Amino acid sequence: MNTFDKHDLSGFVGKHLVYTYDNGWEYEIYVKNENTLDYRIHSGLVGNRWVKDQQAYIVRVGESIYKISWTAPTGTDVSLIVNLGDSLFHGTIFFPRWVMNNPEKTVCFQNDHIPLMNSYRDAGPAYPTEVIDEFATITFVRDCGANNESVIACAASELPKNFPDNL
Amino acid sequence: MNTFDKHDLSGFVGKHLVYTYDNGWEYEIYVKNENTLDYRIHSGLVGNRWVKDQQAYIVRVGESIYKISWTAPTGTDVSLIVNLGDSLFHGTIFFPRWVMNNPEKTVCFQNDHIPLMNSYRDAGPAYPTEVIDEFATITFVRDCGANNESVIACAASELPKNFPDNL
Repeated sequence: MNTFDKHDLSGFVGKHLVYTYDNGWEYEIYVKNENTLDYRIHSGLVGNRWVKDQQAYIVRVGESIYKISWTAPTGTDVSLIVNLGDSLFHGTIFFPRWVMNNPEKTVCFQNDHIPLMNSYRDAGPAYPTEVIDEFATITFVRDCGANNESVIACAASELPKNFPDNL
Repeated sequence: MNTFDKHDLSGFVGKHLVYTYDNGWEYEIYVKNENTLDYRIHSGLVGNRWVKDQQAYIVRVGESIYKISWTAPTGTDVSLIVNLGDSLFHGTIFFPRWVMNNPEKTVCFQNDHIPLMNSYRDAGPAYPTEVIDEFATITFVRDCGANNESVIACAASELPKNFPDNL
C-alpha cells in the first residue's frame, strides 16, 4: 500500500512522451499543465494529425501512475494511462464511425480546423463507436515544464528524420 | 520486462465491488470474465439503471491496478481504474447530450431494451458530450469467481435493506 496525494500532479505535468501502441501506431503527448495537453500523431490510422491546447481531465491513480482523458471536436473520446514507474502505457480511443470510414478527414493541424471537425462530427455517422484499446511502449520521456510552446510546434512530417534522437 | 504480466487478469476477474463517487453517486461492478462485466447503478444521474453482459476491454496497468472500458448501446463511453493495492478508484464517463437531457430514458434493465437505447442514441442529440470524471471510495470488495450469474440479477431498488451486509 502506497500513501500519496492523489490530487498532486507535479510528477506528471511537464512530461513529454513518445510511444508506439501494440497496433503499430506511434503517438506523442506533452502534459502542458494541470488540465491541458498538446499531442502529435506520427503514424497509424490518423498519422500526421496534431493538436495543441486540448482541455483534459488529468488525475493521479497510483504513486507514479497518471490518467488523462478528453473529448475531441471530432466526437472522439480518449482515456490514457501512463505508468511511469513500470514504464507501461495503455490507451483507449473511442472513435466515431465516420472517423473509421475516412480517417484522413481528421488529419490536419486541428487548431486551424475546429469548425471543419465539428461539421464532420455533426454530419456523422457517429455510430457505432469503434473502441481501440491497446498497450504501448514508451520510447522517449523528458520533462519540458509547464506551458512550453516549443515542445509540439509542427506536424510530425516536419520533424527531423531521427526524431527524437535529436533531443 | 515488467515485474508482472500485464496480460494476466487473474487478480481481477471475479471481483465484485461497490463504490461511491465523490459526487455521491453509488455504483457496483462485477468482473464476470476477461471481456465481460455486469454492473448496477444505485444512485445519481441514472440511479437504478443496471446492465448484464456488457462487452468490455479489461487490462492490467500495474501490479494491483486494473482498467475496464466499454461503449454502451446508448452512446455512452466509460473508462474505469480500479487500484486494489491502494484502494483507489477513478471513473470517467462520457455521456451523450440526450442522456444528460433525459437520463431517466436510460433507467431500466438495459438488456430488456437494447433496440430502444439504440433508437434514442441514433435520434440524439449526441453532442455536446458531457464528461463525469471522479474518484470514488470503494466500500465493498469480494471474489465471486467467473461467470457467476447470481452476483448481479436485479435492480438496486430490489436489493435487501442491509446490502451488501447480507453477502
